Amino acid sequence: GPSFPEPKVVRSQGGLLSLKLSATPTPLAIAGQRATLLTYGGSFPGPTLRVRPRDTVRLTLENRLPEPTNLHWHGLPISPKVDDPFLEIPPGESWTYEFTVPKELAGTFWYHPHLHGRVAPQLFAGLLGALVVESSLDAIPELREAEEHLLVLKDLALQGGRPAPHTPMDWMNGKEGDLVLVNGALRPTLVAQKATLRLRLLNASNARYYRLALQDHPLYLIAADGGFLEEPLEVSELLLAPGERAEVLVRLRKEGRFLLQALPYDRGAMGMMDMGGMAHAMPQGPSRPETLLYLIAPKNPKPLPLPKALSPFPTLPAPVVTRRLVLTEDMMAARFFINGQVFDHRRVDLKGQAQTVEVWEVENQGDMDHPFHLHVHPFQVLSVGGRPFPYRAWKDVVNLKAGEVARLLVPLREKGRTVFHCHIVEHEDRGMMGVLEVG
Ligand SMILES: [Cu+2]
Ligand SMILES: [Cu+2]
Ligand SMILES: [Cu+2]
Repeated sequence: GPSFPEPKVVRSQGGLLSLKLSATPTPLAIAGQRATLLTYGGSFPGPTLRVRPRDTVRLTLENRLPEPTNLHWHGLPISPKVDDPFLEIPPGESWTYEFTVPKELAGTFWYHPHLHGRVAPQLFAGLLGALVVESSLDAIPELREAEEHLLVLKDLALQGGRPAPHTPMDWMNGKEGDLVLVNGALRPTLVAQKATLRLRLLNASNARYYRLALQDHPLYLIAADGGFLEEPLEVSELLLAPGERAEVLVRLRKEGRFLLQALPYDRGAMGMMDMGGMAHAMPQGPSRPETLLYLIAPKNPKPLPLPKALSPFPTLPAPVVTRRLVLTEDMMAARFFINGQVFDHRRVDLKGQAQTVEVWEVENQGDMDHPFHLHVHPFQVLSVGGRPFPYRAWKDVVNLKAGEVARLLVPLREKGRTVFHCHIVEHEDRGMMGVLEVG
């Protein structure tokens, strides 16, 4: 097949994407070995769904797992009666998700389980896939003529031909694997045919971070989690926390081989040490560097000019309330809290008003990085750690290092009951989640 593996794409037809997926244990070949993973549609990653604004999506999920499951349409501003974080599909049963893609929407989104207490093992085992919303902006020459690829960044560990089980330390840290894969492949080669690449990036890992850097090249950020930036932003590296997405343009500068790497990054994961009676927690330190793929540039590359503008960011109404959400940890108990509480599906934690704007101040008072995710209502990051954000774009995950405060502008869209949580999904399963009701 093609040198660069990417998930199979399913496109809407005549305004309708109608599809049956099964969640199923699936034998397959992965990184040169045979393993049984949990997949959607028989593949790892699951199929990429590619739609346009105002399309109808009709997705029937059949549960062929031994435990209940559901779907979270991560990043999609739709109703929480569709993107329902409390729904359980029992083993053997099916459920049809039907929604209309919002008119003002573009970017890379994804789907994965969200059944509280079971997310981390199900996602680690392989249950995830991407959803791409095409834009009329994709027709401007500087994007249309680029070579486009999706990169699903997800790691894995195998034991006895199956995903490795979670240990107690995994529930504390979030589980990372030794197989650091791109689209389920081990260090694939991308032989570029054009000098400009448009790369859609998705961190679908449980807990691993990707401090992205391409050898000898900057990256040009053109989209965040849930939409385009207003104009391209040149960066020397790009950190992608669990659940985040980004789109970048790569402008290949000369012939040759360039490594795309995940550079060392210390997210605050912990180990245990005994040095003379004391048996106490100790920082794991930064991750070891990983090569994600080999990028081969074509002959005499002459990249396209960058687009001068992308999409103007909406002017938001003035906000009507400020919220403060504080994250804390009990590492040795593997318990995680928001404003001193663990998740309770019966307890509403915040009550807001549809079509108003709120300011959310999220403060990480723990020692680990925590990537904070809000369902249903995309937000604008104003600042993190007291530093103003260098662009305007819709996001739905924001990473917080130890001590940092994020100030978010949160327009409330669809009415109903939804959730916010850490997207180190082990921390969500262990309690770091709360309930927002919009009325
Ligand atoms: Cu998610
Ligand atoms: Cu969620
Ligand atoms: Cu967390």
